[PDB]
Amino acid sequence: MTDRYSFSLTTFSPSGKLGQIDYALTAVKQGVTSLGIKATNGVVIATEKKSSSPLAMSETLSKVSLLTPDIGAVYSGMGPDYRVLVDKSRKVAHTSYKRIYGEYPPTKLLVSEVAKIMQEATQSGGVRPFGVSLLIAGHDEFNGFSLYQVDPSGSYFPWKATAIGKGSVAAKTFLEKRWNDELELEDAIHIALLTLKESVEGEFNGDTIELAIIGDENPDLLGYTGIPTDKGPRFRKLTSQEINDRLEAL
Amino acid sequence: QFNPYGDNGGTILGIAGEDFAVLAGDTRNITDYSINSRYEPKVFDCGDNIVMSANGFAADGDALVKRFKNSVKWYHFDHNDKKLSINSAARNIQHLLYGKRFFPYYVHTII
Amino acid sequence: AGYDRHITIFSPEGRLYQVEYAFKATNQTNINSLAVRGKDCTVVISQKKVPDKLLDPTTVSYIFCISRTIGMVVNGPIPDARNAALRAKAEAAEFRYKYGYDMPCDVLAKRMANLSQIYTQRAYMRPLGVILTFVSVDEELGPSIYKTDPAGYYVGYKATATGPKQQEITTNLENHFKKSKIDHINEESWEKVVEFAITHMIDALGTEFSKNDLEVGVATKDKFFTLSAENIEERLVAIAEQD
Amino acid sequence: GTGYDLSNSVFSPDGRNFQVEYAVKAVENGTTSIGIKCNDGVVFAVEKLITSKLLVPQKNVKIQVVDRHIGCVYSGLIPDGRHLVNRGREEAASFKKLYKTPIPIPAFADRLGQYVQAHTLYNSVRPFGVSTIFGGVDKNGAHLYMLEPSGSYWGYKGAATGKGRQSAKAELEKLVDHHPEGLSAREAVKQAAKIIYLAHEDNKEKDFELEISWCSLSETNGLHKFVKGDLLQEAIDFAQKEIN
Amino acid sequence: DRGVSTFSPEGRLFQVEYSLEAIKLGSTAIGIATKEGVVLGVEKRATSPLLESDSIEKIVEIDRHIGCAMSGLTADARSMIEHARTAAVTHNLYYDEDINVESLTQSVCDLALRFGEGASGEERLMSRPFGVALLIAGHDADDGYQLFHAEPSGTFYRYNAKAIGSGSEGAQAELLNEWHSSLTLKEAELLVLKILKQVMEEKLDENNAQLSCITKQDGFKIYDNEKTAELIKELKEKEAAE
Amino acid sequence: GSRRYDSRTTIFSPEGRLYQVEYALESISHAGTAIGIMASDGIVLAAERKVTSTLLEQDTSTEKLYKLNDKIAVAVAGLTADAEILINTARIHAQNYLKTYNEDIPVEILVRRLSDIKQGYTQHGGLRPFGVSFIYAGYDDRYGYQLYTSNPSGNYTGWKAISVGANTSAAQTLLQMDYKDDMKVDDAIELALKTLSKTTDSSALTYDRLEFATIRKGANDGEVYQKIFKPQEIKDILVKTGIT
Amino acid sequence: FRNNYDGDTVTFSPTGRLFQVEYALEAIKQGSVTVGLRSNTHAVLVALKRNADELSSYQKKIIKCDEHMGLSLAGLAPDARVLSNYLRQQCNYSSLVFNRKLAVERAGHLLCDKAQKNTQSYGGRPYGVGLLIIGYDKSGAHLLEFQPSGNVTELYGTAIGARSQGAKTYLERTLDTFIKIDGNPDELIKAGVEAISQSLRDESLTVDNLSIAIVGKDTPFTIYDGEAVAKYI
Amino acid sequence: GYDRALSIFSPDGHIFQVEYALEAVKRGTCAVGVKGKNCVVLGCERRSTLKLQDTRITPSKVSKIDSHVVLSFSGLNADSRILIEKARVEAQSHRLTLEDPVTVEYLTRYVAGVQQRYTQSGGVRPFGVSTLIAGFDPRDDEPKLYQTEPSGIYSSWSAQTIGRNSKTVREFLEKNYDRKEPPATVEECVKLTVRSLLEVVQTGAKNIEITVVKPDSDIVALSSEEINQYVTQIEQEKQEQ
Amino acid sequence: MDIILGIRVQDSVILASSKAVTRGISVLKDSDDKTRQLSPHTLMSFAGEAGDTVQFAEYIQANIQLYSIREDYELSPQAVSSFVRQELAKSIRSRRPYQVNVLIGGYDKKKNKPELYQIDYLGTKVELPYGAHGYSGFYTFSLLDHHYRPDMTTEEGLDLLKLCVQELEKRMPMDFKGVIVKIVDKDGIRQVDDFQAQ
Repeated sequence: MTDRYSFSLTTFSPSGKLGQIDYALTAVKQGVTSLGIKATNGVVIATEKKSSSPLAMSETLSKVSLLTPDIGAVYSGMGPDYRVLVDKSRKVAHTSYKRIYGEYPPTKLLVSEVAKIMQEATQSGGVRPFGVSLLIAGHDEFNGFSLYQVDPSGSYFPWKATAIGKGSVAAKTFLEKRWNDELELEDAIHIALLTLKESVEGEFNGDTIELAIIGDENPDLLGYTGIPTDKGPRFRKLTSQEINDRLEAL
Repeated sequence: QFNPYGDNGGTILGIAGEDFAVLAGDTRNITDYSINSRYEPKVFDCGDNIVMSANGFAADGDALVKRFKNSVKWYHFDHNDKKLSINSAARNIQHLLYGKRFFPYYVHTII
Repeated sequence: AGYDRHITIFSPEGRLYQVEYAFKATNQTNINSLAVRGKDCTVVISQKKVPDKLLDPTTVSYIFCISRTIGMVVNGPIPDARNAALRAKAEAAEFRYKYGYDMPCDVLAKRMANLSQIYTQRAYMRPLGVILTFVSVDEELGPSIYKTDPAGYYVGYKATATGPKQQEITTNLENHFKKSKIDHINEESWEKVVEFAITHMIDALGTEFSKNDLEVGVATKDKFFTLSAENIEERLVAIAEQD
Repeated sequence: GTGYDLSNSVFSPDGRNFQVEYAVKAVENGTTSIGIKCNDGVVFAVEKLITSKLLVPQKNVKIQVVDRHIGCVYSGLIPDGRHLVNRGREEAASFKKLYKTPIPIPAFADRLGQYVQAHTLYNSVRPFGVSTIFGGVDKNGAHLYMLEPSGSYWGYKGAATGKGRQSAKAELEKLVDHHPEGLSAREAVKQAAKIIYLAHEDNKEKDFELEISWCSLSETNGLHKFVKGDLLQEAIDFAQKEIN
Repeated sequence: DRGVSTFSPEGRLFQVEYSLEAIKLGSTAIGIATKEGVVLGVEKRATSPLLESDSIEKIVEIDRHIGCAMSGLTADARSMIEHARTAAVTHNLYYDEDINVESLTQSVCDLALRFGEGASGEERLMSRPFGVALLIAGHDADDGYQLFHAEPSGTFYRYNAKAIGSGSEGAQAELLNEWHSSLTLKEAELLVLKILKQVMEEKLDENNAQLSCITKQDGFKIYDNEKTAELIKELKEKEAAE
Repeated sequence: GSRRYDSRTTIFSPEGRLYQVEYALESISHAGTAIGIMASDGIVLAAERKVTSTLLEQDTSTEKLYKLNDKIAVAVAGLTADAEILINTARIHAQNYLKTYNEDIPVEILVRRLSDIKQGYTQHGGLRPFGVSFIYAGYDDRYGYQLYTSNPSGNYTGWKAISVGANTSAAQTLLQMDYKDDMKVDDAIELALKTLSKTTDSSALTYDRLEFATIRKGANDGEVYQKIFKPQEIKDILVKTGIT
Repeated sequence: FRNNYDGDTVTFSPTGRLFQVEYALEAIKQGSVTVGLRSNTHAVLVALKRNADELSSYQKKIIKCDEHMGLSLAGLAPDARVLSNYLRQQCNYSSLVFNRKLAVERAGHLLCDKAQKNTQSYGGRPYGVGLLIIGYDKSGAHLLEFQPSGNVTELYGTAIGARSQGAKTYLERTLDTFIKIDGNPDELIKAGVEAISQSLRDESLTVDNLSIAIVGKDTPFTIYDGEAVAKYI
Repeated sequence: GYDRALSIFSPDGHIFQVEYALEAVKRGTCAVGVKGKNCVVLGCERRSTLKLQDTRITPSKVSKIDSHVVLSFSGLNADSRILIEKARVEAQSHRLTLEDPVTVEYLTRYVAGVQQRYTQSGGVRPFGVSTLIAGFDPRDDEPKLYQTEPSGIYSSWSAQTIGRNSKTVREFLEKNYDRKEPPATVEECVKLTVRSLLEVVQTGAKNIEITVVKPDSDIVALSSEEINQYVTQIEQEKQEQ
Repeated sequence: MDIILGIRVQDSVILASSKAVTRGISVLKDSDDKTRQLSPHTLMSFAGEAGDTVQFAEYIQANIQLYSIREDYELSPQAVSSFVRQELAKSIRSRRPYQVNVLIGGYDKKKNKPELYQIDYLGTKVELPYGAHGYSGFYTFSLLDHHYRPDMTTEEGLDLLKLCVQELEKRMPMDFKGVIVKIVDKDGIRQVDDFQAQ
């Protein structure tokens, strides 16, 4: 017994490449297309619910996850790797921030915390890098709205809009045409549904699509009243109905 | 509160002659005002022509004699059956006793 | 270089061969299993094959009672099956002690899937060559079917199948639900839901079953239990008086 | 490629663990041992190859007791079998300490099962080179078990492993068919003695010693005891008569 | 690769055997035991004329009654000498007596096999065996004058005379003929000087060679260059005599 | 066992080179070029952003220029994630020193400590080295304006002008050509931009592909000020220097 | 084949063999010959000591474990020191805790289990020494043969080392004779010396070459070397 | 955690990791040390692969372990710091317990001990560094000069050199250093040092640095001019013939 | 307790420390130097628990000397005092705290100004024109509150200390066997060998 793998499984090759990171990025490239667009008053993250069986319930699998009431995350690549990262990201938001400052971390710092976890899986003994790229969308009082991409290497960069996975190349190109610095949240959702349609082969509706937003505070989603400073979460996942309504105006 | 120590009474005596040595001791073992045994040996032959008695708290006395007897056994194992000299036996017992400096063998020992 | 197929590290294609070969181990037993949801119950059927005459057939099982409420059926070798069973039981007992309520089927599934994901990432731990189908009538979600694999993947099912002839059973069940337009078996008694599961098990596999060819576990409100040979025989008599 | 059989916890492309299968080859090479479940107990018997006249007869005991009600016998790497019984004894003592009652046989079976399966999970450990036949009498009847290097085990009516496992299994199968009502503890000892002698024909070059033990509710009070003296010779003769 | 405590098909330990090859490349060391004392002699073997020869320390004191000579990877011997010196002094503290030469040697040899990447026996934290052989020579009241050959294998032999290093096989064959049970201390001193001269690549003088002895009376003493020079002069004269 | 899969990251080549260090340096030679130039009245840090898009947010972006202290800043070439690990430990070390001595950490002490951490991964642990090269720009009341550089080997040196990452050979030749000891910050700002503009692998040198920082002792104060240039500020200085 | 499966003890061969164990067993066959034999009152160890040079000593082969137990070695001497020292502690523990002399059969079980742990774990190596344990306990005289594989067998007589088959064949023939040498130590030792000399080839057993040990009814485990074995040559 | 045996024996009886650690020393810049009658002098060559350095702040080749002892080296710069630091700590620890500064032999013996330890410990590679340790024992005027290497072997030299082309400069010193009459002046000691370096450095006024250690903590490093003056005088000795 | 006095004048810091070491009934030594030189321009005096007093001082000395060699630089009196304070602040919450009170007198070569720091065993640091530890301060602070000026010369400071020692010799119960006086200025640390009758 005992983990005797105390040495790195990712090492530098003669060419300077880090093999396992490259291959993790290859695993991301095979994954289903996910995207993110930043508007003036919100951010939208969307992906396709690739149901692996019609007998399976696609609702019981959320590719878009809430990290903090103001921060959401979506991915492309290995599902199980994403799920455990979400659990770790939710916890690190508390342990490394909320339990110290009494407030949730700003988007950039939580992204930096996630990036650190993924970086260590690149260097630590007896592990492989995470086979996922993440798109984290959030809001904080002093930075406004932001969108970040986190790669298997642990490197992260901010975006106005971007797509990852299968048809990222084609999707990024389409986003470059449609994006401007004056987009309203609804316009970004519209562009998000357009960009995602080119990536979807089969059925394209509110049950095959998973979409969430980082917009205004939702006092109806808070669960309580009586504290004026608490106005609800900014993260909201759109219902199957809410998607279909916008698909008629496609 | 629990007291780890007791007193089993008794008395031991050692006199060295020119070519001999005696180690005596009464066979009485007591607790407070009761006699535990009228015959409980206190002076022991530890081999290598060495006699030893650790009088006071019998449980500590027995434990020390037992550990020294075992020290003589291992002295033969480690040094090609060499005889443990009386001066070497004494110094060995010092380390056995000072080993429990902060939880002492409550005994007066004579070899 | 060529050791990317020995431990759980990425291949140049971004694949994990050890996880893929662990998937191959799940079919070693040549056993097919299916799970369906009733109106207020969940039923698991699994093929029971006892080749050796020297075996005690009462000890041959791939269905496990994890908790009072949760049951689990395994596809794969029995040593890995019992490894996953004991862990699930230990996790189920601990959850109840710490959080004051019975662990839900989907949560145990996620917990076991997370554990399986760790063997997918860590080099010294091998994946378990098993597929775990968890069933219960959850106090919040009702009848539940949640299935985990060596990849660490898990999801909820309206109904599911696992084994060598999984696809034949899957399409059979698919076609019924396309027809019925509902996501469950519209039946009040579990006895008929078991009968349904056995019926479509026969149709898809094209094979007749005796009382000792099958293995049934039923999940109901506040209890999961397994059927005896005679409980199954009674079920086999009822399906015979229809065909 | 290849090399899937060099490390313990590695899956081969066909989902197999070759190191475990290699451990089985060490078992198959070993002496033959059996287990017979009777109407109120279990009987264990093993072949003991007499390498030379220098081996002190009746001294080199192979069958081992766990607790006071379980008997264990194995074929293959003897030191590995002892290691498993040593663990089994710790495992049984741990159960009794917490639950007061002596460990049930199915409970004890899984305890060995999980421990053997554990040695197929890491490349830092080697799989067990033994197949172990074990069992006894508990709260609700008698139980017989056989444990493979893979960690796999089942309940058995009759069990056999080692050199002459096929000859044994064939004889065990006849008994199951001809006795649907169940063999008696007395009869199982005789029958075990015969099966060993018959299964010895797969090793007939070397002379052997017979060793029998049993755990019966009526005959031994549900405690594991070795078959000795008159009852041993009676069984030895029963076999030596039906070998001709 | 392959484990550091792996067995060869012949039943030998690879690392231990390869360690013996490292000693074969070491500078020559000769020990001769007599009823008058044990003599230890080494080849300094300076790698350059600019190297101050007296800084070469290949004969060391373990205790007043025990000294040793080294051959092979001399840097590996430092922790062995440290262990030996401690074991000698520690025994004296516990028993108010001198440690037996055989017991000291056994304690040094106990370290030898304490190597591996995780050998299930204790906590052998050492990546490789020692690359040095030792000639432990001393005196005790029980067994008189003694000479021991400690190897990285863990095994130690008691020799009347022993040569280790580059010119060991030739020097040992010489000791075979030259040694007898009635040799005097002076006869042994000259005999070490003679055989060293034969196996040394350089012409033996009081700078590239060092003598030492252990006697019951004065204990272990390293001969200063002036004392050795005269013994070399005495040796040359007795050789030229016939 | 596990030995089979061990790369042995901390071993010497037959030539006496450290494989992983050499390969980590090869990795950095592809990363965006970073330049540091030290003048008489301050220091200039300049870095070329490797890989950009129209949709890349540059305002909220920082991938090469990081603030360690109020007096010390770094330029990064290589793995951004690896760099942030080392940056954080460096930021902690600076605060430990300030808490201990009630004085700001001298530039070399901080640089040496980071270089020692890098050296660690080179000699022991069996882990890969950090694929990062730092250019330290700092000031203390002992040596004044200081410019250091560190690489995966754990070796650090002081410079008047230096470059790390891509095209260092071409950049160093151009720097050694136009550098003068009596230079001013504004001259150095220009030199830094000119050198990058000639070593760039891209078409033109635009503001969106640059990070800029200066460490000056603003005459109208008496204290050291760190200025990490904003996108608009980079756009301005890019026009003024005659690059538009 | 073999080369791919003999790297460590943790690896089985395709045939189910442990080559590292088998290689450790080969170190015994290279070792000097030693013989064990017993009656009903005594147990005797006769060992041939091996020397390097004619200037070296003949390395000891017999180790005392307790007043009633001891063993002879064949193979790696340091490994014999390790195992004998472990056995010394187990005999010692039995006395101090239970006031009970350690049964020879139990001593064999303990040596078996300790050797086994070095045959299943990574990083470790099998012990490279064979052992012949003799002892007089509560059930009379005993003789055990220990193999690094973990296999311990109780025998009337046996031999391990180089050419050991000669002595083993003799004892297998002399069985009915020596088993009855009760109450006569000198005759049992002579029977052991006649056994060991059936494995000679190079030389003849001399005074500083022969090593004999004995334990029994009223005989504590005592080793005889040199002058003390002259009356047996 | 990581304890993989990196330094191990080969079939021929070599430890390749220690052997290759010496190759790293052969790569390192040349370092030389000569002892006079009343001083020791340490000389080090400076590389020229890149020239635009800040000489004030760039770590110098000769390091002070204590006020009376100095250490120069050849090989990996990063590795040398770890040895220097450990030596500097032991220097103070010795003063704290013995109430007397280290002897040059003792300090050398310690550095060599650390180096040796890394040749038979798990999960570590040997130091790719050889050192020259020079100075004066407390209250002593007899010059001391020692050399260490990756293996952990150490010894004292009248004159020694390590690093690239140490083969060439050693030859010079072997046929230019007389033990009968060691450089009886600080000046003629520095001259013999510069002369030995010029055999390899190939015209390097800024490529040669000199440090002079005298008894009683008297250590001083020469400036470019002071050294350049020696070079000028030496180049004349050749041309005047 | 032992007498530990410190006074900062115009260009120097002067430390006065009692020479007596008393254990129970006997005065074991009358020539004890209760000070250590941490660096050429920094001096630290100490008083407190028998063993802890010297052990802590030598420990601090070793660390500053190690820093001096590593950096080839002398830490400012402030930096040294901050290091000493943190060491005592750690100590107070440990298993067995250092019961040592210190005065740190150093000349800052950068500022060209003398500095005097008073730190107790708790880690309470304060900078003062004049400082004392133990019962000494009870007689001396009012004296120095009266006769102290910041422009006083080193000679004026030595006359001022003489006035303090005289008061401590009159009103204090313990015979502290006089004091050893040391001056810390731009030229380092020197000892006034003539204070027995200055």
